[PDB]
Amino acid sequence: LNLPNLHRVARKLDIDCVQAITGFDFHGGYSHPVTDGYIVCEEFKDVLLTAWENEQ
Amino acid sequence: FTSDAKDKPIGCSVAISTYSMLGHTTKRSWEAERVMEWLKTQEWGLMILDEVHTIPAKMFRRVLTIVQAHCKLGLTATLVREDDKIVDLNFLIGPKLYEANWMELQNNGYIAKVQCAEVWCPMSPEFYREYVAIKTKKRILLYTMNPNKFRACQFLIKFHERRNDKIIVFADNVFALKEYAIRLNKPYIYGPTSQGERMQILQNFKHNPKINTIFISKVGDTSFDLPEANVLIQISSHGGSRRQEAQRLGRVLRYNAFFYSLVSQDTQEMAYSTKRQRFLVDQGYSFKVITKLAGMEEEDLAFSTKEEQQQLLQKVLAATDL
Amino acid sequence: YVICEECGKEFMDSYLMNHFDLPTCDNCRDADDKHKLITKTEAKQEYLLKDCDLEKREPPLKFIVKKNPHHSQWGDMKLYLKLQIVKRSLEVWGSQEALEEAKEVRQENREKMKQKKF
Amino acid sequence: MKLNVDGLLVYFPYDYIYPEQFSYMRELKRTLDAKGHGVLEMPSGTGKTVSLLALIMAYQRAYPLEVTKLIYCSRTVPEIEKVIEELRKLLNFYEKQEGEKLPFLGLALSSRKNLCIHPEVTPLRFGKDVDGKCHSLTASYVRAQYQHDTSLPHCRFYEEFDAHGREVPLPAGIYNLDDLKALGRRQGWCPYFLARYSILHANVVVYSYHYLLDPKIADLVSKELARKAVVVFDEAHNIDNVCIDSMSVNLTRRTLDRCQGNLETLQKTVLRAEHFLGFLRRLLEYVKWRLRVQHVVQESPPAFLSGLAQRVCIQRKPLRFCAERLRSLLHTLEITDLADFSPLTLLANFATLVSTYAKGFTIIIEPFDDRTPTIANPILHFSCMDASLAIKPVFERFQSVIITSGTLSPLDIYPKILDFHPVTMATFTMTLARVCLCPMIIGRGNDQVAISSKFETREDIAVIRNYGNLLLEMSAVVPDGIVAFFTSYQYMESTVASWYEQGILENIQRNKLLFIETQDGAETSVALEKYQEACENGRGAILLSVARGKVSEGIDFVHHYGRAVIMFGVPYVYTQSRILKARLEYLRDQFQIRENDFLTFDAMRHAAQCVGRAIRGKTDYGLMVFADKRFARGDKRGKLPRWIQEHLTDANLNLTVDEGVQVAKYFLRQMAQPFHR
DNA sequence: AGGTAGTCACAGCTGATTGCGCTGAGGATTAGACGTGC
DNA sequence: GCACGTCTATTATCCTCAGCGCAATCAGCTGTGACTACCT
Ligand code: SF4
Ligand SMILES: [Zn+2]
Repeated sequence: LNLPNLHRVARKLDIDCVQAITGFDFHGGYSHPVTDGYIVCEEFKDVLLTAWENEQ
Repeated sequence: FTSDAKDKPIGCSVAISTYSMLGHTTKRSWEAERVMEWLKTQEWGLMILDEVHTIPAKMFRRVLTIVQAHCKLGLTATLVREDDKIVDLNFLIGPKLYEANWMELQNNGYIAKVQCAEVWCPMSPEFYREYVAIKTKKRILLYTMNPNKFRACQFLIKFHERRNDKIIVFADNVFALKEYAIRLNKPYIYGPTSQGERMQILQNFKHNPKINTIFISKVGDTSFDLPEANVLIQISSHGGSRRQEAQRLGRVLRYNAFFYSLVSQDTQEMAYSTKRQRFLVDQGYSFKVITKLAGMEEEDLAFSTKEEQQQLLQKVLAATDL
Repeated sequence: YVICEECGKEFMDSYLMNHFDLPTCDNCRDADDKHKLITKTEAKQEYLLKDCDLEKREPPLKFIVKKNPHHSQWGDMKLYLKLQIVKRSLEVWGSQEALEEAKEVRQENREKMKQKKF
Repeated sequence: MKLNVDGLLVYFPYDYIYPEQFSYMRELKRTLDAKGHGVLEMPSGTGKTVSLLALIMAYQRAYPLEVTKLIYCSRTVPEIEKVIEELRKLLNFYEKQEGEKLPFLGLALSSRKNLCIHPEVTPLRFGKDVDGKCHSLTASYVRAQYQHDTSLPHCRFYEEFDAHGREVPLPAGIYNLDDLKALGRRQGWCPYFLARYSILHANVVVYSYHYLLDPKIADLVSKELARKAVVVFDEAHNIDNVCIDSMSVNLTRRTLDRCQGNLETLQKTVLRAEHFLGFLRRLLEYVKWRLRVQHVVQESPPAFLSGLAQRVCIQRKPLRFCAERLRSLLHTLEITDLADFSPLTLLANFATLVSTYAKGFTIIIEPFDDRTPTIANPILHFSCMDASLAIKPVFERFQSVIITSGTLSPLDIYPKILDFHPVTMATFTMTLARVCLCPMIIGRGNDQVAISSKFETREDIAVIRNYGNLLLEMSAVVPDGIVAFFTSYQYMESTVASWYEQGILENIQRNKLLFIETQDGAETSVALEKYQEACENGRGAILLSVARGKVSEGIDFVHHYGRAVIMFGVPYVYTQSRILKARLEYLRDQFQIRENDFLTFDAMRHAAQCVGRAIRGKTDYGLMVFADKRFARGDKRGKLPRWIQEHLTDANLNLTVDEGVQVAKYFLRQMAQPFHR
């Protein structure tokens, strides 16, 4: 799910939330992982979406 | 029992508290209410009152009737009071038992022989016109902020600091005291400053050679823990309170010391000073009159020229409290 | 043995009895709604109770100390039984009566003070 | 003299009695008449013991049936010897003022190393082997084989005591440890054995905490001595810590290596009952499994035995038979010495503890080491969590247990830290002709910046500069020694390194000598000796140490030694190692103790303990300063002992460095004048 | 001409409020190798 | 073949958020002295 501040909602709901890594950027002379959304369980996906909408 | 630490006053041998709390006319604190209920249920032996002179008040008298005690012992240093309510104190507590003879007390050397002084300063022309022009109680600041009295006070402060003497400067009308103290950049007690700031200022006042002079605004008119001082300079005190002047004189004794009173000529301050020294002359003190200060022009003092003296008029008339 | 006030079944030890001396078994423990626990500050704000009313008025009100999930090192939240807090508030202020007007006049005085400061 | 208490007269060696001593005697008599426990607080290390002993003797004389045995457990051996000599002085005074002897016996108990006469075991420095050698030289088998008079070297003190020392008693004459040794060597008897035979017919006896808090020896030393007895723990402000450490064990690679080395020898001796021979062999691998497991922490006090009953599938019952096996199987094997054998015994003790005591404990494993965290070091420590476990056997077997020390300011936390029912809540503040101490709290420095030892500001340059300036201008006003305490060794070394980096430490050096306390015992001892010899003359010196160090309580700064005691910040224990947090959680969910409240209590207890050692004796005087604004808050001032609270005026609670120096100068100037008695 | 009710300038006190201090957990951004001139 | 200028790089460290108890702050009352006006 590509939702900003989704981890904070998961933290308030005590739901596991892991950042998804799609690539690495070499800006600034160093390699930094690129995060694109968050990977959350499908079982909690429906509950998480409503909670994130309410939080927004 | 003063609602500050609450050191379990219930079940005590000797209890120490203050007025204005035993005679509350409003709702009292729950802990305070229980403590008062406990305290009003047993007899007391030798109820000791401090600063008994201000006992005959509207609420302080009933404090005697709100508690039960066998002997009521009152202690004070300045029994003089206006409104002739001292006669009431004869039956409120008891008769005047002992009256110390201050002259023989200081003759034994255990009380500092304070050389009382009453030195006045002429009114500057830039101030006297406004003093005689205004009558609606706005003249209090005028003779208070006399440039000549300011110069005399600064000269005395510098002279006594050059000889390393502790100085306490009493001054009512805290509005004047503001510009009186910030001009010399010296510590002053506005009075509603804090509890800590006053305590630390008075604590570092004594054991510090760098700073040895402070300004007090009617706060030192009671029994405090002020350290030993040798010079007292009072300016613009209350109207005719002999008690206040006697207390201020009491803050110096403990010619070891000497205190000065500055007044403005051709003003009500002359009559006030004359009528408020009649207690100390009965005590045996004599107020020498000083009209000239040696070396007034020897060094530079504030308000040397007329420009700042006339500039002071705008800021002293800027009150306009209407 | 202790008789539960809800079911009447005798029991020896229960969570409410150990922590709040409440004669209620764990079976009837409605900790979600009836036996809800609230923070000390929230109870003081809602019911206008003081520390003396919570620690000095008989009977003394016990509380449960629990860790703060938001921050570890801060003072842990003190949780009081809502039923006991309500009972103490009723005993102090009488009832759900004029205390309600009292909070209204308190906020009115707050508005008066702020406008006076302005 | 003869003090007339409300229902008795008590003889006192000193004619003059301070009001604090009289009030303390009043309260102690009230407690004794109340037949219950209690806690006390006195500010003087000296003068408390004499009053306690005098009141105890008076109560025994008045009520012989109510009190029969007295225990005066202390912290170390110097306290034992000083209380013994004080009791000797009291008895001599009573004899000279009365004229007749009394059948009262007083003895001091210590380790077998302290009480031994064999010159073949004194020179060695092995405290774990002296007892084993003593058991090997004389035991039940030695007594059995002495009938045939075998020609072999063995201890013979017991072989004479059992035939000559078991008949003659010692009804009168209080004997010190040296007196016991002299009597044993002149009579050819073992001092320990005669002490064991003489405790039954005795009036008073003194020893250390380890003989009562440790259950493995308290039962042997105190089983049916007296059902109705009085015990007192003087200087027991850290009773909780020693109680916790009593049931605390540690395991490392050395222990398991020693066990696997010695089990082969044990099996070789055996092949020269079977319920334990095969039982002991496979116990090592279960605990060595955690050695090969790279995990941060495992906590399962109830489930540890469940996991043990899975890898090897062993019943929990035979574990309870391990301890009783030690006195049964081992003596049959005829162990030559306890060397290379203690880890095997402690493993059995740990197994018995985890089998029996698992309700209020926790198992912790840590793969961390100092400066070498992860090479090979899984340390398993069965740390205790409740101080009530070590205190139940003394509360249930005694009547008037009294806890007194120089720092017991919060009287509401001790009764709930350990299961206790106080009836006293009594505190006493010493008074003299003049204020002997001038405590003050220094807040912001001359730069109007707080000097708090905050964790986020440990590396801050401004606070270190302010600390250095305070120590410099303070070192020039208080002479001949200043004792400074820091939060930790790491912070202390980081501060002194920063001071050395700047041109500031040289200014302190040219005023006073700087001595740094380290972990080395010999280095610390020589540093203390040179500090003392430098303070003897006019050179003056500074002793920098840590609040939680062995030097904080190991020495007392008597007058002319350390006139000033400086506290650089509130000493907070490190929250790491996952041991403090477990105790905090246990107190939170069991005794309803706030974590911050307990941390503040421990910090202030340590600070007061390390700051109150500068006043020993009425004539002694000293200065006490706290270099942290956090001390200014009431929540920490209230944790200070009452005898220091009244002298901490509100005037000096947040004053800067210059005014603090001025106050110190005035106090020292006014305290040098002669005073009368 | 004297007594009394207000009024005003400072000061004190006590009775509530009422922002501020206790620590750990979050989301932001110089050196190695190759082309080239001497 | 050697040294100098220039282009480019495959996961780490540092400024800001979150409930209760202690101290700061204001409202209300009073004292203390003088000032002032109206009535007996
Ligand atoms: S029996 Fe006594 S004298 Fe002999 S070795 Fe043991 S402690 Fe020493
Ligand atoms: Zn039920």
